Amino acid sequence: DDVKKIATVALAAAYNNGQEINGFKAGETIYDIDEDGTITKKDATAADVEADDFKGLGLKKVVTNLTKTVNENKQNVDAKVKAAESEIEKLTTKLADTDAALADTDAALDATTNALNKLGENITTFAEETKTNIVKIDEKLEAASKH
Amino acid sequence: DDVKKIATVALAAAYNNGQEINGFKAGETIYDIDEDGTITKKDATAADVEADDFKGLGLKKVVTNLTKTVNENKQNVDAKVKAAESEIEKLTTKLADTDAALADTDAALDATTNALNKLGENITTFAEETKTNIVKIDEKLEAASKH
Amino acid sequence: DDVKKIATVALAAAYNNGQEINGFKAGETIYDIDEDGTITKKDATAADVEADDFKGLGLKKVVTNLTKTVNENKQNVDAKVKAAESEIEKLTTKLADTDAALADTDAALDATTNALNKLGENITTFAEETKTNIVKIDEKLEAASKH
Ligand SMILES: [Cl-]
Repeated sequence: DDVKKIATVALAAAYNNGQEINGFKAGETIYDIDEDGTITKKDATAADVEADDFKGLGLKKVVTNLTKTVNENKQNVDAKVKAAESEIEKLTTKLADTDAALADTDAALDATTNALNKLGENITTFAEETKTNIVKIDEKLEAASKH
Repeated sequence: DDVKKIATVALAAAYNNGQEINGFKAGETIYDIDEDGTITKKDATAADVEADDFKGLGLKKVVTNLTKTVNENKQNVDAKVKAAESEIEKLTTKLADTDAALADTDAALDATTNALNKLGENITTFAEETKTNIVKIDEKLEAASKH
Repeated sequence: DDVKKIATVALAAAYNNGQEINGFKAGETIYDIDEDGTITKKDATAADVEADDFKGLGLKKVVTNLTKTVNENKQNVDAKVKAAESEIEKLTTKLADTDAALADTDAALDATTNALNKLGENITTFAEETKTNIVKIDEKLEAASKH
């Protein structure tokens, strides 16, 4: 009957859809429905298994695994980014400590420069006063000589 | 008939596959096809729902949600990495500003050191010439005493 | 017969499930099973295709593509994080080089300051001994005048 054929094709089609959802292994029964509604009972080979989009795992297993991958890949990258930010936080503190130390060096350099200028000025006055005193003495001697 | 059985199994198999694709809820009709081709009409419990890979959501819903997760997880991490790179860019500018300021401190220190050394050489000369003059005066006095 | 109906619904149901797994295009035969078990043979429009969860791609194609997306998104972010860490490593070395240079500036400044201080103490001794010698000469002259 025609109803025998429709029922046979439907069962084999339902079977094959089930294997796409729940997977298949090497040796497991697989049906090939020919364009003329012909059912061919075949036992899947290592070829059919290895050369399948999901390699006989089925949509459920693949989606369960992909969900695991997505979740692990987020945990993995979040830890890497938290590690990078930790490194950035330490560099920031060390750069602020360097700038604070540089500001103090600059303060100490200004004090040494000003003490230098003040010393230079004080030596000049003493040199001028000393010159004036030695010149005066020389004059008192040059005058006391000629008599 | 045997065709009655094949058609019944095919419908129930097609039905279940549909529920794996489109999902099921607590109370919704579920068929269990026994290894002897026996169909058992039941009503999915809260147990069947809670203890299912996708918890009665179906492959379509789960894949639509997983696509949302993948896309949001990329937007979330791209913003975190753009934030980290923004910090790195600010640290680079500040570190280049510190190095430029350190180079100027070094230049300022060199000039203070040169000014100090020049002053040191100038005072030594002055000190020497002063010693010479005072020594000469003392001699003119030590000689003028001897009479 | 009732078995004719069950077989025709099963085939159409198995057919649609297959299209949900393997996809459908505009023009491709689609069956709509009415709640009264009525099969309606139609042709999928551009509307049915554009307004479908996966736009007629099917669960297999969508899951294969999503797997590609997940994998590329990890390669893309791992390279961005390796790039950020590369910058962090170069900032660390440059900050350690700045701190080493700042420590040497401090050492050089400490030495200029101590040389300034020693010089300052040496001129004070010289100035004091010079004042004394001049005061003595002035006394020998102030006394030798009084006769
Ligand atoms: Cl099916």
